[PDB]
Amino acid sequence: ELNVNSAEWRAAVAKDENALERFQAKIVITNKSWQPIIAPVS
Amino acid sequence: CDLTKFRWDCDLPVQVKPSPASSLLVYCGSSYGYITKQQYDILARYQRASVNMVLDINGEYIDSPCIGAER
Amino acid sequence: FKKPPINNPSDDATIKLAEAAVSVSDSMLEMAKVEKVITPPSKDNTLTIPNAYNLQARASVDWSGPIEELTARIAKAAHFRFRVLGKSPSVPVLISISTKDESLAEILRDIDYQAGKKASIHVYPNSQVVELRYAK
Amino acid sequence: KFKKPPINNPSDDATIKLAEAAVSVSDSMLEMAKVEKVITPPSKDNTLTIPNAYNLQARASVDWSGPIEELTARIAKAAHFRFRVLGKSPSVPVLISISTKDESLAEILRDIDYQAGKKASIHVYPNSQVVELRYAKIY
Amino acid sequence: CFHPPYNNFQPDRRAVKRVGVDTGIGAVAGAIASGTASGTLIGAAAGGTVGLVASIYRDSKRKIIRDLQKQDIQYVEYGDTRTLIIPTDKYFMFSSPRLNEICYPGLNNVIRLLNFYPQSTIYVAGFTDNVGSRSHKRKLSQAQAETMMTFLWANGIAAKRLKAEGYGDKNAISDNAIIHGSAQNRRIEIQWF
Amino acid sequence: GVTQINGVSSRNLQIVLKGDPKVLISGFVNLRQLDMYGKGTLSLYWIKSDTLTIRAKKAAKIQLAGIVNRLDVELWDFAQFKGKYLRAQRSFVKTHDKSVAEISAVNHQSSLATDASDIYYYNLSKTRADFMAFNGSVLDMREWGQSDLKDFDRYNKQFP
Amino acid sequence: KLPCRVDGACDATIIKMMTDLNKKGIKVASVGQNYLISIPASALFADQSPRLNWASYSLLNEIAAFLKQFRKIAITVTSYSSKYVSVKRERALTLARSRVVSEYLWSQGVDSRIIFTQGLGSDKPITSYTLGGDRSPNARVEITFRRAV
Amino acid sequence: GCCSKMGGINYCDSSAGRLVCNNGFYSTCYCTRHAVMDLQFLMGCCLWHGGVYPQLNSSGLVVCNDGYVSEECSLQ
Repeated sequence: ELNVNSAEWRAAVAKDENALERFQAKIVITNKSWQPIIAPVS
Repeated sequence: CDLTKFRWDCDLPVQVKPSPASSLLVYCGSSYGYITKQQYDILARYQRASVNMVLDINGEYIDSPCIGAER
Repeated sequence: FKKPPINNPSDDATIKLAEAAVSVSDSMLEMAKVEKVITPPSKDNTLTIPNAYNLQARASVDWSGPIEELTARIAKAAHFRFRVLGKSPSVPVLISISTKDESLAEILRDIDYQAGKKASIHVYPNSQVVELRYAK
Repeated sequence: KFKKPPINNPSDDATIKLAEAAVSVSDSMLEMAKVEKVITPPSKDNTLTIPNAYNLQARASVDWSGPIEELTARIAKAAHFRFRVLGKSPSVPVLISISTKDESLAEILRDIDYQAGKKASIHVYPNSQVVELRYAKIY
Repeated sequence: CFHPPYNNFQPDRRAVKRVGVDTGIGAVAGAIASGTASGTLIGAAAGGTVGLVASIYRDSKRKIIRDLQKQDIQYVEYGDTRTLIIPTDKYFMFSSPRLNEICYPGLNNVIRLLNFYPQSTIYVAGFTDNVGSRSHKRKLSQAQAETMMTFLWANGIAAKRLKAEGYGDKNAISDNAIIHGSAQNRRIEIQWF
Repeated sequence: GVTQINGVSSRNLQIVLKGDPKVLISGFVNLRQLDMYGKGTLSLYWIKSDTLTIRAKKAAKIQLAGIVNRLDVELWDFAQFKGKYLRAQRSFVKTHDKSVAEISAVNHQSSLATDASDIYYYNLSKTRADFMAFNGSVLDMREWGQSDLKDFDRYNKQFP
Repeated sequence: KLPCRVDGACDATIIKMMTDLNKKGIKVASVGQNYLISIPASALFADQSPRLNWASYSLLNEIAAFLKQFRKIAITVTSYSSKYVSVKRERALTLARSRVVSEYLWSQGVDSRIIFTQGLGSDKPITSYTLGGDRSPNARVEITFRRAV
Repeated sequence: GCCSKMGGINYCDSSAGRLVCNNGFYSTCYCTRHAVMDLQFLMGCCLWHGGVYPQLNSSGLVVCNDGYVSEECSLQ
């Protein structure tokens, strides 16, 4: 049965991993990559 | 960077820790780094130009989109 | 050779109808301009992005319930300590966050804004603590 | 021969009645706007909450008659601004209808904020490149 | 004359094969028509010329593009940035990096087209639809892009010229909420200058 | 010849240039007519004029700052009129082959660029009307980043 | 009793007009549901000026018919040009060109809720051959949209 | 047909409501009634009033579901 005691509920927060605790470590924002043909589509 | 030529190829180093010199956020996908004011300005210029700025570490793609965040 | 607009008012009455619509839209906008109350950024009572590195981490939250549980869980995920200043109300302060990719700082901003004047959130990054301050 | 310059296309009495009613509505609305503005003039402009910046001066001709969030999100995406939402979206949608022609995105966002009024509010932070829509604390 | 699986990554010889067959048939026809050595030589020369023109047609870039479009591969040239879009649904084993070697004509055509630009820088990018986990889509697209890059490098392309990257459902050329759009989103893009 | 005048107060002034001098003036001037037929260069720091009439023919550089109630510029070839900061309530600007003018009209602006000519309006007049004949251009040249950049109205929106 | 297709649009018509525009020189490409129409600025405007030639209005009419053949939510008109005078000069010129083309396309009513307009000046060229003015390959107007459903 | 000058009708995509032709292009032709149609002129009495109230008529009056009498449909 659903419990109405909202104090007992347990929130769940997910996360996504960044470069934390990871970083020759050439961290670089590179534009040399694949580039879409139809670029400004909105 | 070189922004016109033909392929607009260029390189922006990223510093993970918020140094006083480089404290402007960049969200490379789910991984966020910090860069300088001039670097943020030219990143925003490339964003206006609608150029993919995937994050590369040691020549390896990690995360696709880069969007400027709070300064 | 240039062509005229396909929706051009070219009828003696359609033209008047169109200018009347323009005028009503203009007066609507003027009423809204007078009606609207705004909060200048200097006088905005809402959490500003704490800029703390651990808090910049992206997250994914689907919560609808008491503010205390989600705030404590967000703080623990951010590795900050968590504390509550004040007395919890009888009816709990219920908030909802349903986001797929939003940083912990922005989620805290949303939680504080939805709490409104019943509770507020402060973030101390030098001594990494999230404080939920109730209101009496 | 004898002529007078406005020789338009034929009009229908349906459009004629609609035109008369529309002009009456326009006159009533002008009187209403004038009396309310005199009663209490505005004191603050929303250009403070939506400050314009570069790439917010891109222009757009919009014709929209739906909920506010989708139009605001499209405007932000075209402005290369990250879109953020604050507050619980109410069950009754905040419908807006913007019909403009070649005006800047900052002006469009200002129009959207004014039309939303007490239901929703648009803010723009150009330092963080963030367009933020917040649904007011009613309910 | 040609091993169906990738010809052992060895150079392909349709030009020499076609000119040889054409010279053979021309020499046979000339010998039948004349019965003389000079007539046989004339027939062989006619076969050689017709084979030369036929191979000049069939080895052209336009014919290669027409063949790639007869196969399920799209070619787009905007300025001088040329892109080959190859559907994983047909050129990969289902939800696996494994190349679909039954579609070897298309892969051979892709390699041959990329051979026309010896100095170009090639980027291979993998894309999947919205179905699955974020990590799953990222990994699968990276794996398929890497497999395509390895095929390109094996068929005679330097390792420095190649970069392979795998986006998830991030950059979509179609609506994932509809079936055919979701299908169009499953592709590999090969871009070069 | 180089001229440097520091301090002028006049209720009328006429300048005609036929050579290639470098004259700069300071003070307040009620400039009325300006004629240039050679590769001259002229500058005025503050002017309070009611009706200015500028006619520049060949490679003449003009710079004026101040207020004007009715400005009328005619540039013919290679003539530069750096009229920015000269806020004219009414502007009548015409540029001919390969000439450049910068205008800052306030109330009413009327411009015509004939061929290979340029007009740049650094201010948004309450009403504007610009025409182009062969290859002439009339651009906005505003900052796009000013915190108070006024947008076009129903009465301002002219599409080139 | 119900429409069998979107009104005033045919597949044969779409193919024919794509072929005709590509033959003329206007590049009409389609990757997925995304459509791109690249127009050389020399076929629309004068020499580095935001003033269309009167003859280019037939081309704009064909492009308007092509846009009307699809259902969509937002088109985008972007302008690029070769460097002539200054960064602000080319940016203003390209914005004005995008404004004017967008205004004409809007007047020739297309099934588009939003028509975004922008000009980056000389930011994203598509060809290393930068020699030339408006005849240069990377001086163009890009009309990009996504077919809706 | 529908997918003319393309390959021809490949299949009806019910998620989008349109036909998909033998090339990758969609078709302008709908294939299910749930396709997004720009239906603006809808026939029928008592629109915007709940529809016609299903009662055996004693007079020519056509009464809508909310009580309003559709004068444009009633007999004269």
